[PDB]
This record gives sequence, C-alpha cells and structure tokens, in this order.
Amino acid sequence: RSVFSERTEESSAVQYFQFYGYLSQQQNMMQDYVRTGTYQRAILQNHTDFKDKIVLDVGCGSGILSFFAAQAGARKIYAVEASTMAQHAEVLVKSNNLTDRIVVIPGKVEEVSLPEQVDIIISEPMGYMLFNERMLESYLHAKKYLKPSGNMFPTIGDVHLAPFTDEQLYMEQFTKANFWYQPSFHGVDLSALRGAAVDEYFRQPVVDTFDIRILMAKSVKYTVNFLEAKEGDLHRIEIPFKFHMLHSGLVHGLAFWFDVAFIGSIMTVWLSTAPTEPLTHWYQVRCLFQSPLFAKAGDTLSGTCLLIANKRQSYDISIVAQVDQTGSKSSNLLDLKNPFFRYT
Amino acid sequence: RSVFSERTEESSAVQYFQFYGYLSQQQNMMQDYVRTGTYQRAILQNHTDFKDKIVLDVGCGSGILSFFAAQAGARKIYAVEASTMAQHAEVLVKSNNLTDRIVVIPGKVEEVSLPEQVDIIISEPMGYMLFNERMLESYLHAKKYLKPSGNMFPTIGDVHLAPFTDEQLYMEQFTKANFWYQPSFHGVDLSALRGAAVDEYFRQPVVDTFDIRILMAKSVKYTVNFLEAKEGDLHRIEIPFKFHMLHSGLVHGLAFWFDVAFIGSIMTVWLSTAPTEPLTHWYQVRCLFQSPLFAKAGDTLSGTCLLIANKRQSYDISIVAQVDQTGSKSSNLLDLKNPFFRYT
Ligand SMILES: CNC[C@@H](O)COc1ccc(Cl)c(-c2nc(-c3c(C)noc3C)c(C)c(N3CC4(CCN(C(=O)OC)CC4)C3)n2)c1
Ligand SMILES: CNC[C@@H](O)COc1ccc(Cl)c(-c2nc(-c3c(C)noc3C)c(C)c(N3CC4(CCN(C(=O)OC)CC4)C3)n2)c1
Ligand SMILES: Nc1ncnc2c1ncn2[C@@H]1O[C@H](CSCC[C@H](N)C(=O)O)[C@@H](O)[C@H]1O
Ligand SMILES: Nc1ncnc2c1ncn2[C@@H]1O[C@H](CSCC[C@H](N)C(=O)O)[C@@H](O)[C@H]1O
Repeated sequence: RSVFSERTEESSAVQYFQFYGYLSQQQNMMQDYVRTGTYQRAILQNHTDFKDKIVLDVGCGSGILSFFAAQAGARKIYAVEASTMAQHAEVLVKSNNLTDRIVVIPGKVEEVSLPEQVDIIISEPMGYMLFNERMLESYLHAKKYLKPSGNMFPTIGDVHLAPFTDEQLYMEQFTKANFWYQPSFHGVDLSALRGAAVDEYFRQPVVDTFDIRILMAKSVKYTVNFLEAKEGDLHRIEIPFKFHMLHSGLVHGLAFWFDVAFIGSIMTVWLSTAPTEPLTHWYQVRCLFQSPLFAKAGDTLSGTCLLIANKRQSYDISIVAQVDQTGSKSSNLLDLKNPFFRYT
Repeated sequence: RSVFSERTEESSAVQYFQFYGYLSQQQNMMQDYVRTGTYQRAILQNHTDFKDKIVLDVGCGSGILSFFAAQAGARKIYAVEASTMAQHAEVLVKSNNLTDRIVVIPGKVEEVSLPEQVDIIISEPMGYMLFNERMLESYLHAKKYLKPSGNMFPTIGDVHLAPFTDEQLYMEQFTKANFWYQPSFHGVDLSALRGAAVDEYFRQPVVDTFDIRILMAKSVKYTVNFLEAKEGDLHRIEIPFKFHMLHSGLVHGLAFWFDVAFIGSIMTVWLSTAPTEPLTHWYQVRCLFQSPLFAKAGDTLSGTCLLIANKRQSYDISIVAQVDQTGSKSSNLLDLKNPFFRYT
C-alpha cells in the first residue's frame, strides 16, 4: 500500500517496469544525444549545484544521470530505480569505482527509504506528450526528500499546443478503416464495423514528427513548475486555448510538444522537443479531430484540452474546439496510453 | 479459479486480450490472404464435415471462421472469444442475418459453459513459431466439448527446424549489444555490462523472412496431433535433432517455421508458413547462437530444442547444439514472448 500502488493498476505497473528492465530500452534513451548530452551539460555547467552536494536520482535506469552528478563532484547520490535495471546500475557503480559516492536503492521512490534529505533532485521523468507515464508525479512525490530551498533538475516543464492542417494524415484514417467497408469479404459483410474502426483510429494520438508548415497558429503554453507543484495538480490538467489563426484552411487537430528547463545557479539550460529543433526520441504528438474545422486567417479557434489521469499510468484526453466566428464545433476523446506509433 | 488463470500471470492476460481487442489487429490477421483463404478452402471443400453439424470456434475474433462454418452449412456454431472483440463479432452476426446459427459466447474457453457437445472444433490458435501465446493449450482444452470421434480443424501441426548461416543478422544483433562494450560513454564505463547485453539481445528470437539459401541442412520435423494431444503435453516440448550438414560454414542458429493440416472427410488441406512458400503474417522465426558453430559439409549437428511453458503465455526456449565431429558446443536460452520483430 503506497501512493504509487493506489494510483496504478498492478497490471500496468508490471508491463511498465518490464519495459524499462531491458538494456535495449535504457540504450534507446541513452543514445538520444540531444537528451543525454543536454542533461550532461546542464549538470556539468552548473557544477556548483552539485559540488559536495547530496543528490537524489529519481528512476536512475542505467545510472547515467547519477554518473553525471558524480562528474560534477556530488558527495553522495542516491539512485532509486524500480525495475530490474537496478542490478545493472549497481554493476556499473562498482565497475566505475563509485561505491563511496553513488548508492543504488532498488524500488519505487514512493516506497523506499532515504537515509538523509538531499540538496537537489535530478530525473528524466518525461513521457511522450510530456505527461504520458505519470512519472512526473513520482518526481514531484520525491520532494518529500528535498531540503527546504533544494533544487530540481529539470526545474520547469512547458507543453505547447498548436492547431494543424494535414489533409493526408486525416484521410489515412478513413483509408485504413475502409477495410471494413466491404459487403463480401470472403462472403462476409464487414460494413457494420466501419464506424467502430474509424473511432478506434481517431482515439489514438499520433506519435511522429512533422513539417512545421502544418502549424496554423502560434502555440499556447502550459507550464508545470516542479519546485512548486503538488502531485494532485497533475490529476486534472486543464489547458484552455484561444488560437488566433495565422492561416486559412481545414484544422485537422492539435499538435503537442514540450520543453524542460534546468534552472541552475550558473545558468539555465533548455531541452526542447519542438518541431523547430533537432528530432529527439520523444518526436511530437498530434491529436486528430474526427470532424475537421474550417477557419480563415484572423478567426479564433477556442476550446479546452483536458487531460484526466487514469490508473494505467496515463491520461484520458478530451479536446473540444470551436471556431468563434462560425460556431462550428469539434469534440474528441483520446487514450494517451495507446497511441499510434506512426514513426515506426 | 480456472485452468487459464492458474497458468497465466494476470499482467500477461490483460495485455494479451487488449492486443486482440483492436479491430486493426483482427484486420491484420484477416488480410493475410494465404491464411484466411486457406481456412475458407479447408472448411468449404470439407462441407460434409460441417453440414448440419454443431461447431465450436475457439477465439472467434471478428467471427470470420464461424462465418465460414455457416457458409459450409453448420446447424449451430458457438463462437467463444475472451477479448472485447466479442461485442464486435455479435454486431457482425446480426448484420449478416446469422443470429439463428452463430452464437457468440463472451469469455475464456476454459471458463464459459457451452449448451451442448460439438461435432467439430475450429480455431486459429497458432502463434509465431507455432507455440507462442499458449493458445494451442486452449484449443486442446476445448476438447472437453468434443463428441467422441469429433474432428479438429486444424488437425495436426508440424514445426520444422533447420540450421542457418546469416552473418549479417548475427552482426546486426552483436553490434546493438556492443553499445554496452564502450569504456567511456559520455565518460562512463559501460563495459562491465557487455555480457548481460549480449545475453539480452541474443535471448530474442528474430521474427522475419529470409532467402532459403541460408539453410544448411534439411529440416527436422516435430508434429503435434491436436486430435490426440492433451493440454499437459504442451508444458514441456522436447525436440531432439541430428542434422546432416549439406554446406560448410558457420551455423548462426536454428530457423523455425510450421505447417498445419486440416484433415477432413473429403480432403486434407495444408496451410504452410515455410520459407519455400508465399509469405504469411507469421513470417519465420530464427533463434541465434551468441557463439556460432563451424561445421563442414557432411558433419552432423546434434542436440535438443526444449520449450518450457511459462506463465507469460509463452515458452522458455533452450537450444543446445554440437558439431559431433569436433565436440564444439553452443548452449542458448531464449525468451519467446519477447522477440525482435525485424520485419518492421
Ligand atoms: C520516463 N520517461 C523516459 C523517456 O525517455 C521515454 O521517452 C519516450 C519517448 C517516446 C516514446 Cl514513443 C516512449 C515510449 N513510451 C512507451 C510507454 C511507456 C514508457 N509507458 O506507456 C507507454 C505506451 C512505450 C511503450 C514506447 N514504445 C513501444 C515502442 C513502439 C512500438 N514498438 C514497435 O514498433 O516494435 C515493433 C515497440 C516499442 C516504443 N515508447 C518513451
Ligand atoms: C492465436 N494466434 C493468432 C495469429 O494470427 C497471430 O499471428 C501472429 C503472427 C506474427 C506475429 Cl509477429 C504475431 C504477434 N504476436 C504478438 C504476441 C502475442 C499475440 N502474444 O505475445 C506476443 C509477443 C505480438 C505482440 C505481435 N506484435 C507486436 C507488433 C510489432 C510490430 N508492429 C508494428 O510494427 O506496427 C504495429 C505491430 C505490433 C506485432 N505480433 C502474431
Ligand atoms: N515510481 C518510480 N520509482 C522508481 N523508478 C521509477 C519510477 N517510475 C519510473 N521509474 C524508472 O525511471 C526510469 C525512467 S527512464 C530514464 C532513466 C535514466 N535516468 C536516464 O535518464 O537515462 C526507468 O528506468 C523507470 O523504471
Ligand atoms: N483462452 C481463450 N479463450 C477465448 N478466446 C481466446 C483465448 N485465447 C485467445 N483467444 C482469442 O483468440 C483469438 C485468436 S486470433 C484469431 C481470430 C479469428 N478466429 C481468426 O482466425 O481470424 C483472439 O481474438 C484472442 O483474443
């Protein structure tokens, strides 16, 4: 019985920690040079935030970020990891001669014991669309170990939302679902399921990158301040929007990306997953509208993106939007945990 | 609770039925024309095995195989399905005006109650490498409903294994593993994890197709007779082999494929996933040796492939092989549940 277990269906947790138990998965994240290189730079260039300090690494995986904290001179790093990756992290701490400075604690950060409070918490808890995984709440939970006035790296996260037009992506959903619109598939009329097939595809956020020319308005930003936020703040995330359209066309949905900032004593370093920046393993995420909206340049597209946390380590997404000048409206429900990994 | 839940981790079962509850997944199987067309032919060309008979469809999915039994004149078909796909199958039965003949029964075949015994059981229970999923055991379990001298479609299954040489595949996997050979990844020594990393990558069976020129010896065949086997026969599957090498070179592992036969009263119909036959959504499956074996034409490669059923709806594979002429041995352990889907 913990904060984690009460928040999470055991079946989801098992699958989740199995996934991170593979060295190939740790390797996928490590190999993202923009990510891993930026974390390293953020920590090393802010060396005074680490020199002789006590550090907590929330979800250490291979231990990579803890090693950077050590390169920056930290005195003691508690590296907490809930998957079977904890044993491999331990092998690396030993082989890198760091047993006196990095202590791997196997288990959930919501369940383990730390022997002292820490000066700074480091973590990479970001899912696709930022919020997938609900590991941001683990990272916030971890502040129970933080000395008053302690820091967190990353310090803040921004999600960006912007409307897009992408007629080809939109038409691809019907193309796929029209498999079911056959009156005699081997003698069987499949047609009655075509609607259900359309709904299935539209419920999947599309994880992939895209050309910035699809974007039809300046993005709106929603910020989580990790120093100030409480876990409960991530249970219901309401993002209102009021887009002033830069281009006329059919709006087929909303595009999402995120940035995080490491606000150190020496400098602020940003890690961005924006479509204007080099590609990362996070890509970007698009949520389609099953009913597209016509807008002309100068119109306002208003509505809300509401994310409601669920016990499958993710969110139910509800996007409602309207063009203010016409009143035409579109309402959409998506299951963040089960997206379309279109980049594959 | 049931035979099923006793042998199945809940976390595995949830993920498994979630996978099959997607229309897109049913479509993937349905669209395999060799598979679906062969099933239809097996059923329709053996019409006297269905005409005025009672049928059980184990894991009906969309209902496709039940429609084929109805086409062949079956009096009653019980279509059992444990995923949420059952609700879509009922929609199709109504829209195809077959409410009087196809009765969908939601639930596990191990847990439902059927109104009567059946003349014939149809299913498509084959996983990749035949044995993945442990659905063969559900199919065998279902014989509790089979009338004396009832039939099974498919009736028998043959797994084939043959040694192969494929330096490119071996090096592709080896190269991924050797990320963990780096002594200074961002200044961190990962090398102590090299052995673990090689073990992990080589533990993954490789699902994809290949040119038959890679095969180094005639296949060994192991047959499961579905009419005769008991579910317990599938807990421990031991396949000895003695290959008479036809070509000299490095044996990089064993290649696997399978055929099933529908042995009806009118004719036998074969469905094959062999690499000498048109490609199916099953592809083929290769288990690599991390330590390849050198063999000369005329040598014998002998050993055992042992499959031990596990609670994750799959098998722990051990392959021990040796070149008899030199005493060169290779021992390997593979996790069938977690393969490398190389064909993507
Ligand atoms: C704490 N966050 C750590 C971050 O570095 C993870 O960043 C990402 C970035 C992009 C993605 Cl697409 C993922 C990310 N997430 C999750 C995930 C997780 C975790 N929890 O729920 C879900 C869903 C999953 C499952 C995931 N992948 C499944 C995947 C794509 C489809 N596959 C495939 O085509 O193989 C044939 C199998 C491998 C990659 N990727 C993670
Ligand atoms: C009862 N057996 C029904 C048969 O029709 C299933 O036949 C196959 C044939 C080949 C594959 Cl490679 C699979 C088969 N199996 C299992 C499976 C299952 C089920 N239980 O444990 C496992 C593992 C899984 C997960 C699975 N896929 C994951 C996958 C990776 C590649 N994909 C992709 O790139 O785009 C989505 C699609 C999703 C394909 N495919 C099934
Ligand atoms: N509640 C929790 N407690 C402990 N570890 C957790 C956790 N939730 C997620 N994790 C772990 O956090 C890691 C996130 S992936 C990032 C790993 C590593 N810090 C890196 O930057 O490369 C995974 O290894 C996952 O198993
Ligand atoms: N123990 C069990 N009881 C009931 N259904 C099962 C089962 N194990 C697997 N299934 C179902 O069996 C189906 C196998 S896929 C084959 C679907 C369909 N008969 C066709 O040939 O196209 C899946 O839908 C899966 O959910």
